[PDB]
Amino acid sequence: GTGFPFDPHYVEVLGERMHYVDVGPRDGTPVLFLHGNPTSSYVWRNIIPHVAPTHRCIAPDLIGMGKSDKPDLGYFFDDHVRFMDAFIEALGLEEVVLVIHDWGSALGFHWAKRNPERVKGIAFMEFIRPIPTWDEWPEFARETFQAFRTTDVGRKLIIDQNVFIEWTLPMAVARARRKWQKTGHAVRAIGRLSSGGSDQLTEEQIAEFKEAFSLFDKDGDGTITTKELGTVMRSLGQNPTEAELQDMINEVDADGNGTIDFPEFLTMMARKMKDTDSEEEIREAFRVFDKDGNGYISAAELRHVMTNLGEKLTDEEVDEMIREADIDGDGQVNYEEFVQMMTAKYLTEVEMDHYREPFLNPVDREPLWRFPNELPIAGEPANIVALVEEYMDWLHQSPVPKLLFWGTPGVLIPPAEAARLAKSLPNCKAVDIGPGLNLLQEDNPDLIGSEIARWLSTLEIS
Ligand SMILES: CCCCCCOCCOCCNC(=O)c1ccc(C(=O)O)c(C2=C3CC=C(N4[C@@H]5CC[C@H]4COC5)C=C3Oc3cc(N4[C@@H]5CC[C@H]4COC5)ccc32)c1
Ligand SMILES: [Ca+2]
Ligand SMILES: [Ca+2]
Ligand SMILES: [Ca+2]
Ligand SMILES: [Ca+2]
Ligand SMILES: [Cl-]
Repeated sequence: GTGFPFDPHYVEVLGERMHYVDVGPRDGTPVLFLHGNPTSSYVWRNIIPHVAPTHRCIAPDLIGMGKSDKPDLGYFFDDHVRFMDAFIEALGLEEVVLVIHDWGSALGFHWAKRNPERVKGIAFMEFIRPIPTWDEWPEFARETFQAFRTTDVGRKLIIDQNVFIEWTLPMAVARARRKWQKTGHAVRAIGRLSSGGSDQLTEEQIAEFKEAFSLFDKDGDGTITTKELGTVMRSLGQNPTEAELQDMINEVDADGNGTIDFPEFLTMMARKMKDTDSEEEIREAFRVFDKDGNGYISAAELRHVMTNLGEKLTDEEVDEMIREADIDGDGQVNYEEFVQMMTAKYLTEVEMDHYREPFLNPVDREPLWRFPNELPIAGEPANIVALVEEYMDWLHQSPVPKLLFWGTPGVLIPPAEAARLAKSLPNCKAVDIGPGLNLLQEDNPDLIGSEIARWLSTLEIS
């Protein structure tokens, strides 16, 4: 679902105008959806239609974000508190049910603690809590977010280069697709080793092939040798000769040095060909995954090809790859599911353009940089850590009905953390949404929407 059909509404807030969705019946307790960084009310576009048939749904765009006004603010968390506090009063919301995500959940939890009699329920997912150590932060994103949290490299990355929109955001949905594509690329690379010229690749295409290259360059020295290619080719069951290995390398060895460096690998992976020969490569990769040739990639078959390509996947990681690929839910992966995994990103271009639209001007990207610099990680910043600790204490002692959504591996909320909270929060039901990183609304909106609407029917609301 890529559209945003909701009539735009605006309300005057501290001398600015804030945009919000307002759908559903007018009467009854309103359900307030709060988005986080770097999204907008667009993040709820596929959740709200499950709830709007029977409830008023209000989804603001944070100040400086979405379609809301963009004043010259520092956009600290306490800036957002001011505007969200005033937004709630401006709409005259006496009682609410909160549905909150990432920085929207800090907003909602902090507001609920201070107005506990005005909150009849809280549904939350991938929410802000104190991250005790950088060890609890996904390894693959540790370096980048540490770099985000500086005024020189972080601002150049986020503000000057729009990396948080163009890179972080499409990488914050889920993870299995990176592994499918890395191994599909390596399988197509094997084939290409065994039309006319090559494309010049974008910087985004080049990095996608960087992971695939690492599978062959076992020792990481930047070149693929006779012995490295033979190791790979060995595990796959296509066992060939040192003469075969050299001739294969020689066809791609532009500089004649006997090894394949990353630029030569790129030129092979950028070869031009008709679309139908591109399709034949993907059909051939599917047949490699589909060992018994019955038309479905089983979990056991996936384990074999992943090992034969040099991965060492836990059972949880295998299950994750299947479940992300399994559109029709039969526990296996047919050719159509394979194709989508290999050739599509988590967010369509139409979906990226909606997320991009508020931030086309670099001078408008301040909240994109300030937000990761506010994240409570390893005790910094200490005021944010203190504030979040206070509402987590409130949350542990409060009888408010709570609904927790979580995925694997998560980002803010690891599965083990979700387990802890599911047991220690009072009157809390927890729902496993399946695979996901931070944007769980882009992983399983139907379950989240369905479950929120069933949960609402049990509350003391009208
Ligand atoms: C509630 C919070 C919500 C949480 C949601 C997030 O949850 C997980 C999602 O993912 C986490 C984020 N990971 C990434 O964003 C992510 C993933 C892969 C890459 C990669 O380069 O391969 C990068 C990029 C990085 C990464 C690390 C850098 N370092 C090094 C050395 C210097 C610096 C300081 O330290 C060590 C510098 C980078 O420079 C980049 C410049 C550009 N560009 C654009 C335009 C020009 C320029 C060049 O080419 C296109 C594009 C990308 C990157 C970012
Ligand atoms: Ca090497
Ligand atoms: Ca070479
Ligand atoms: Ca099979
Ligand atoms: Ca299937
Ligand atoms: Cl953030």
